[PDB]
Formats: sequence, C-alpha cells, structure tokens
Amino acid sequence: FLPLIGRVLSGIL
Repeated sequence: FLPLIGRVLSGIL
C-alpha cells in the first residue's frame, strides 16, 4: 500500500 494516501489527508492541508 501507499503510506502517502493515508497522510495526504493532512499532508495536503
């Protein structure tokens, strides 16, 4: 899986 998909939620702001 991609650990960026679950972070993009907050990483995208």
